[PDB]
Amino acid sequence: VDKNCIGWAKEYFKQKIVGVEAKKYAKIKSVSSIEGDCEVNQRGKVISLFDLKITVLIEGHVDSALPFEGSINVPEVAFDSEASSYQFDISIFKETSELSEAKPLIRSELLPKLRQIFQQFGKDLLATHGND
Amino acid sequence: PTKPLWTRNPSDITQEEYNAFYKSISNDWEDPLYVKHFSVEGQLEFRAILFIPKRAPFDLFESNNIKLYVRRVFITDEAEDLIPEWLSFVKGVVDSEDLPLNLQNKIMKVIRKNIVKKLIEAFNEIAEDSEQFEKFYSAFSKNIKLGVHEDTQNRAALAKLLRYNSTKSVDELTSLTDYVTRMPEHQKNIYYITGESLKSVEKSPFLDALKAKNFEVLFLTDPIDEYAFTQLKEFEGKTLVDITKD
Repeated sequence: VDKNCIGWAKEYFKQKIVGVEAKKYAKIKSVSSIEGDCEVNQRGKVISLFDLKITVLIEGHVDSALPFEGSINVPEVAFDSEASSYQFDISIFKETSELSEAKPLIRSELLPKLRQIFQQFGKDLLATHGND
Repeated sequence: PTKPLWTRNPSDITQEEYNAFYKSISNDWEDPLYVKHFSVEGQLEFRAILFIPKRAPFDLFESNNIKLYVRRVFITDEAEDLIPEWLSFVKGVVDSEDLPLNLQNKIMKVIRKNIVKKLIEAFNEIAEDSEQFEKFYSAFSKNIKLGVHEDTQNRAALAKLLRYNSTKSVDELTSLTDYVTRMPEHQKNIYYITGESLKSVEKSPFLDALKAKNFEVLFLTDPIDEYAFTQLKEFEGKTLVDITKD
């Protein structure tokens, strides 16, 4: 028998993602959306060809100091993704020549922690509904 | 009787067998530019032999390139969703072990996404050979740009195949990667300018200040490129900046 773990994946990412963070600094505020599929089917084995789209909202500051907000879209978190597979579309809302230091921040310290999290999900997913 | 070519091991197949198989399914009179024959195993099982033609077909973006088999039984040669339209020029065969017969299908989506990734690996191999890439680019550069327009997951990789003239690449087109290598460590953005044609952007006065800083400027002379750039937003960590936005 197969099951749709999209509900579980969605709460899993909410706690795995919110709060992660990178004078200059930023952190993941919320998880604004997760779409796609995530099921664990029995096929010989207990396979899963999950494939998800995820967007997170962010906040931070550079510099006295100057804060900002944005979003990060990852078009594909999937059963066959490698660490280098994930794509990150960094948006800094209503940006300015001064805010030109936010993205380099996010790329250097946040993204690499995002990559390891997505990579762990597959393991956690099966060792939770597969060895099941 | 005949053991289908695509079920055979890529490593054992000769260029001549690939050429004969390509001519057989396409009527082309030329050998294919490149062949990408692979197998996918595991929770998803399928094989494919895909060919990139040496020339664009007369009706590329105007006026059944892939035969879909299921467990070695031919099903159809007109299943869209097997490959996106910007890749419509690819020919060949896809044989799926699992696709359910008679029909949003999940297996089809996985297969499609896997095929797009493999064709991009092929395009990167092609780019490593200037004689081949020249033929590839002159025929399908527009298709590459359309993939950049719509494919959020693969556009960064596709961006590596784009070529443009620049204030430092006047007699040859340059790649974005090479533009980046020529950048001084203090340069943070990749600069480009748009215009109605090469001759006009080439002497635009907005270039003066970039040149005085010795910063290279890419020349984009078509809306399809401008849109490709704003959809990309950045390349290898460097933001794409249009120098006439002010």
